[PDB]
Amino acid sequence: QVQLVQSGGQMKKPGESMRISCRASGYEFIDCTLNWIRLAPGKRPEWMGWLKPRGGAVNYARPLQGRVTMTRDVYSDTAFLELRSLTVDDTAVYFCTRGKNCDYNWDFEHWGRGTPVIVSSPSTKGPSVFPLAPSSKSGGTAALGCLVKDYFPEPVTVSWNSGALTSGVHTFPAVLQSSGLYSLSSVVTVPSSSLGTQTYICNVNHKPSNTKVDKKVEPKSC
Amino acid sequence: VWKEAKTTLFCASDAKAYEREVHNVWATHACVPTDPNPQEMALGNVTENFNMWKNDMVDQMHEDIISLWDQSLKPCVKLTGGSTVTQACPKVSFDPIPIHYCAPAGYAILKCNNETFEGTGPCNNVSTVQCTHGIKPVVSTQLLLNGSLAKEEIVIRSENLTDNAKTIIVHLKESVEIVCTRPGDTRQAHCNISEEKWNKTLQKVSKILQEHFPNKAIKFEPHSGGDLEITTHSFNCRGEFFYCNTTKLFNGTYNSSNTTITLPCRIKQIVNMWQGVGRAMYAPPIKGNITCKSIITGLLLTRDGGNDDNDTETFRPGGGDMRDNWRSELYKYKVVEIK
Amino acid sequence: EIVLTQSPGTLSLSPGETAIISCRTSQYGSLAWYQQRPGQAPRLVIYSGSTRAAGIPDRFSGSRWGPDYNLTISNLESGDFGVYYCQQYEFFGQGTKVQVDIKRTVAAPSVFIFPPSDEQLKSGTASVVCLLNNFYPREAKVQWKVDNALQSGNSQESVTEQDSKDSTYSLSSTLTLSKADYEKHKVYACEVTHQGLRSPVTKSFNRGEC
Ligand SMILES: *[C@@H]1O[C@H](CO)[C@@H](O)[C@H](O)[C@H]1NC(C)=O
Ligand SMILES: *[C@@H]1O[C@H](CO)[C@@H](O)[C@H](O)[C@H]1NC(C)=O
Ligand SMILES: *[C@@H]1O[C@H](CO)[C@@H](O)[C@H](O)[C@H]1NC(C)=O
Ligand SMILES: *[C@@H]1O[C@H](CO)[C@@H](O)[C@H](O)[C@H]1NC(C)=O
Ligand SMILES: *[C@@H]1O[C@H](CO)[C@@H](O)[C@H](O)[C@H]1NC(C)=O
Ligand SMILES: *[C@@H]1O[C@H](CO)[C@@H](O)[C@H](O)[C@H]1NC(C)=O
Ligand SMILES: *[C@@H]1O[C@H](CO)[C@@H](O)[C@H](O)[C@H]1NC(C)=O
Ligand SMILES: *[C@@H]1O[C@H](CO)[C@@H](O)[C@H](O)[C@H]1NC(C)=O
Repeated sequence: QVQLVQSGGQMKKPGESMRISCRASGYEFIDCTLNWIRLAPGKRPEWMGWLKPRGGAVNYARPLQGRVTMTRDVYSDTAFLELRSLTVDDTAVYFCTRGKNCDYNWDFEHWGRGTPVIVSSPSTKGPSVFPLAPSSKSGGTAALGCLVKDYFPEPVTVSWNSGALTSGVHTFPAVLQSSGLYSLSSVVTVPSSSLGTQTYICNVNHKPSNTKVDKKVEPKSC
Repeated sequence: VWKEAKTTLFCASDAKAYEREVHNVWATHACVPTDPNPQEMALGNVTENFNMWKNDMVDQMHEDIISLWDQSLKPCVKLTGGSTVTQACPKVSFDPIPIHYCAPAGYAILKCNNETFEGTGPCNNVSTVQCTHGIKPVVSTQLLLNGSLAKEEIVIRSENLTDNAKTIIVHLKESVEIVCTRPGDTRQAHCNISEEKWNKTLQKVSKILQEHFPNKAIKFEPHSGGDLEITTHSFNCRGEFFYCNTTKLFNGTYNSSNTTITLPCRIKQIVNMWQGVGRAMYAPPIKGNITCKSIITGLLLTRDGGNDDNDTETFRPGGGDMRDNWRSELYKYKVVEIK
Repeated sequence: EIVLTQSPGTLSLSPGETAIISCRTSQYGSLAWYQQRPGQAPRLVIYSGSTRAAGIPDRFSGSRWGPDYNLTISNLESGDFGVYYCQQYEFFGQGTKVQVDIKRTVAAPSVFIFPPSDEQLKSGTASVVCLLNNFYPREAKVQWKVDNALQSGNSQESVTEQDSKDSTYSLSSTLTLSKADYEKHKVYACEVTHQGLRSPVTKSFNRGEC
């Protein structure tokens, strides 16, 4: 009954290093190979390297060489993983794995339950709220909304008319742009006729930067 | 006559009754004297399959050498996890002798005469013997010493070359002499290898690898990490445990008054046991010049994994599991049954 | 050169349907499939192409047709939803997210386009927004065209989760340009294709017009 037991989750900052352990039981520690795999959401799961506890023999994946170290304590059946020079992109859940049988490394039947590592900066930016004005040209009804651009980190909440307007509202999942900031649009479909008479206020909140912003969306004057 | 089977083989070797040397004393009780006229029987239009990586002969030999070392090389202290045992550790005379493995009555051993055979798969030229050739049980890492040599061309062996977790065994055709010496700080030693011989052999190994990894650049680099036993070329000379820095042996790309490569070595008394889990402390070294003139007849390699731009394949010295050292010599043999 | 391509990215199915996930590979090597239920360690499903791991029901099957490996999941249950990865030695596929979908009538999208606010353009960046509202099924494609010229890698789609009340989806593709690239060109438009439209719907605007 093979068992891999990893250490708890950690939080780091860009530049620091981290160590994770993984204790094996149920089998002869030195007769089988261990691996470290990490899964960053939105990315391929990445094999980081393998370790043969017998001699401590190690094989690191090319992109991680220089930043990664794998050791093991043979007398307590525990593998270790160190990763230094951490950047934001090192945010992932890290796993130790072991093959189905000890002949073939790669059929990973056995996984620890993972160690979350969040690598984040304490810098926060407030969002720019731009209006998505309804066309003066006009299926059946009209659309309008807010463009919440360039904030960090998530989440941003958006409400309409202080929450009295909920029907027909869509707040889209945030997008992580190239800049490293998030962006989302919030929209709502309203009767095309009551456009110039009814007030429509976009209420955007962003707790990390203590920013409350109320934007009034209206069609341009010509 | 293929009938792959499991039997307890018996060892054979030419031990001396007078010799107090530890391999000799062990062989005196464990083994039998060598058959003066050993018979070989050829097999025409006979083709059979072998697997060097799954062979019971390797495990039998492994158990023997383990139990040899246990009786012969007594450490002052042996510490295991939390337990500890301390016995008398006198100095001993130490120099491996060739051991033959033989099939008992009813069984026999298949020899493969395909001199380009890579260890697995079908073999076209097959014969039958009762005993293997003389094998020196040399315990070492990174470099295979005092072994047999490939007789047609350099052979690369791996259970799967595309599998980066499988060890690569290079079987040389031309041997490279390595001389190690501790001169009479007294723990510092040094190895000497010719550049011409060594450079050339890695050039030649680069070329064979290029055929197995087309459109890739071949590059050698030093060991990635682990215990000193495997990050250095380690080996036992005359009872003493040597640990030699092999960085200079692996310096990148090998293209196509003599000048020598001096590898810096140390003699240690606190040693990790290759037999199993445990640290062993042996006696301080003896006095005088402690010298080994050995021959390098093979390498243990490990290929780098992970995504690669530049189209470059990188190889590093391996070792650690000694079963590998034995299969480098037992690859051409399989134990069969008669019927 | 990873050369282990998994597709499709997202698979929206119902319970009882069957999931068909694929993986191309030119390389020699054994292939395995893993399943990651939300918030859990991945688990081995198929190894060596078609061999089911232990505890894995007959509903899961693997096949191989040249370089093309397939993972077929029949009689889809709720415990089967998650992300699936193919693996060959040290490499993994991008992942395929199979997620629940509720069946309903096909509904064409309502399309709206939004020019960048002038308040924004004082910042040197232009954000055009195309909104596809309340459609079904989920599969939809938005293409940007600036003066009859298709755009490459300068837009980002964003999809809401299927609505609990009317089972529809909503998509938001945002095209971003520097103010400079926006000062040039007159016409901006998004071209929407869907299962509920006989022919693509395009909504446009001339720059500076109202
Ligand atoms: C054995 O020799 C044959 C030629 O007689 C050669 O073609 C073959 O490749 C060599 N054996 C193997 C399996 O490598
Ligand atoms: C098998 O073939 C080789 C040629 O590759 C030949 O020289 C040899 O005599 C044969 N094996 C033996 C030793 O009978
Ligand atoms: C040996 O190989 C090295 C590779 O680094 C090279 O620089 C050197 O010229 C070679 N020396 C010779 C020719 O013995
Ligand atoms: C091995 O020798 C090389 C020579 O360049 C040196 O860099 C390295 O530190 C040595 N290994 C150790 C850790 O002694
Ligand atoms: C090793 O490589 C360096 C270049 O990186 C070269 O200058 C040097 O000559 C090489 N050393 C040997 C073994 O000749
Ligand atoms: C040897 O290797 C070097 C590495 O850059 C390369 O520039 C050179 O062309 C090679 N020479 C050959 C292929 O003979
Ligand atoms: C290799 O063999 C020679 C004698 O042939 C011996 O002097 C030397 O000690 C051996 N090397 C080792 C490490 O056994
Ligand atoms: C080599 O690896 C493949 C999978 O890539 C495996 O199916 C096969 O058994 C291996 N071949 C040998 C010689 O064992």
